[PDB]
Amino acid sequence: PETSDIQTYTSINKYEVPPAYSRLPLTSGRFGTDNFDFTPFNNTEYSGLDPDVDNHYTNAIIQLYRFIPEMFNFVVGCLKDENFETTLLTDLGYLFDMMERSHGKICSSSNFQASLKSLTDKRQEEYLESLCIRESIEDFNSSESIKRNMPQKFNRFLLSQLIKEEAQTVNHNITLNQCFGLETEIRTECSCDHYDTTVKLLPSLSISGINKTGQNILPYIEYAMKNVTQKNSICPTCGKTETITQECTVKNLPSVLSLELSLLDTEFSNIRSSKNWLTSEFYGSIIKNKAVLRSTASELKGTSHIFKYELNGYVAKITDNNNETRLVTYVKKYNPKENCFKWLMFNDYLVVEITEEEALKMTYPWKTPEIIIYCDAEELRKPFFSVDTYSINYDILFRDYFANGIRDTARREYKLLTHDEAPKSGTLVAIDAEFVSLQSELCEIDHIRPKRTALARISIIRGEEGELYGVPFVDDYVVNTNHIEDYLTRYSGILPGDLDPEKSTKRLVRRNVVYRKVWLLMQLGCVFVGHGLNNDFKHININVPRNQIRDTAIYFLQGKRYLSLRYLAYVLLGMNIQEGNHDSIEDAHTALILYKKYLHLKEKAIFEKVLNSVYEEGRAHNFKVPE
Ligand SMILES: [Mg+2]
Repeated sequence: PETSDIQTYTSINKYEVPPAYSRLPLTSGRFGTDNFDFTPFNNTEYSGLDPDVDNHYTNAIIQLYRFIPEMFNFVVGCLKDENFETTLLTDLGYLFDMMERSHGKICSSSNFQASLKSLTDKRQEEYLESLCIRESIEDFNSSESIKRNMPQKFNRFLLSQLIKEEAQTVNHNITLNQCFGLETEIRTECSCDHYDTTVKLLPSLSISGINKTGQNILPYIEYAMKNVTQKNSICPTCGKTETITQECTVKNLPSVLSLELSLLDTEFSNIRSSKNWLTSEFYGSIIKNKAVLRSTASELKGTSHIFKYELNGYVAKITDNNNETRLVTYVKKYNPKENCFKWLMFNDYLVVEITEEEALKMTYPWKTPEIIIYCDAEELRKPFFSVDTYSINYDILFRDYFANGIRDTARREYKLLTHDEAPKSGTLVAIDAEFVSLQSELCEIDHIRPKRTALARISIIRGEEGELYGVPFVDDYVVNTNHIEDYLTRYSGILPGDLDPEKSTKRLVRRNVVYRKVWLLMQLGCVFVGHGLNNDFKHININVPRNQIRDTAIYFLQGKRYLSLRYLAYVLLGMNIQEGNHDSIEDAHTALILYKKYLHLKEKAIFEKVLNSVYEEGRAHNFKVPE
């Protein structure tokens, strides 16, 4: 894709949609055929997102929130404490963390999305409508993908839910609620003599867009801050026709302004007609009982604490020449060393460094701003902190946490960690995870994506030479309520006693206790051994650096043909997978054994010959296992 490079983000004519904004080719799991490469798309150290998700919208938005310093630092900062019950918050945490430490390596938003769907479906007020209006937007099935004006609703909902969960952390922070918090006094005047004051702290600000009898974005924001409207809705208390007047007034200027554009197509045409509509930088002040915004501080000097806002980023909708539609995120990040900003454009797994001129241009007929994030100038230059700067709670590794505690069909006795064998950097463990299926792809055009799998069980055993060497310390079955298409019992080894009503075993919740276990281990620096680990991690939705793998599949790989650890065992040991399917601890154990064996054969410097031997013998024998 080089002739016209896929990363070309500019065209000669304004009507032509650049390759960078185009419909990217469908990604798939490492195939098979064939294995997909993301290196042509992303040349930055900033990770893109796997478009293989149902929500469709969120990816862009996710990126938009990834580069808000306060947002990022707080959300990833909450990970140090357990916070199991706050699903969306913590999942957004793990996701942010992963995107940060992947450093350009492709990331998936599958777990966060699964949490979102699990929440929105976790029902049988007026918010319920805003909840169930997402499943109509989720799981596609609605002609062309994007219908106005859902992303704004996604913004409002996400911020709201994150605030609600923020209220119920272990420290009950108001950080996000104080950051996005617009103290909005909305007053309803039933009559001139007598009026009515509702007060709401709103995380985002809706923008229309009517009259305002220069023509850039600032007076829009100003109008949305302080406006007088009338409503047509008749009050039922009389049954008569009631036209009420209502004034909405924003009182404060928070560190982050989240703006949701709800304009007409004609108004968008008026924006594209204008130039520099999206103001890169402005100054605001609270005068009287109104917020006033001007481009420079000299257009109005003001009195008290004049605030400076600079464009952090924005999510925009692109409608291609095909009339297909998709979301794309422009975002800005600060380089303090050179005292200058650099711009990034995110289109799923395509990430490109762009000029500010191109990032601010709104004149393109194929481009339409949807969500806009402004940030306090000083807060925007704060460094993005990592959770590694905090002391973290690893206590979940040393105790039991599950519902409910019936504990039947316990499997082989795994004993827990003690602080004498506390796992620090360099320590090694064996791991195997088994999944179940829930859905199955679509055909889409023939005269559209393989999905979906769900984590069912995960087993981690010790790898350090001790009394309990090779003895499991983790063997958890995952909490999953949703329907299971196929259990893959012959491949997975489920009972299936997966259901919480049918306690069955040590069923444990992946929100995100097991995920927190793995993430803590990886964050500590534990290297993981096993067979076929990449796919496992893709289904756990976690990314481990390759210097902690240690994958027998890769080592014993020859001629690009991946062999079953059943075959490897059977040839080099007693066949355990044949009798009897199926157990994760068994696969992990034999994988550990295989790694140690590989270490032996490597130390003796004879293993290339035994590789060419097991393959000569195999290729000749065509991989048949006696039984
Ligand atoms: Mg396995």
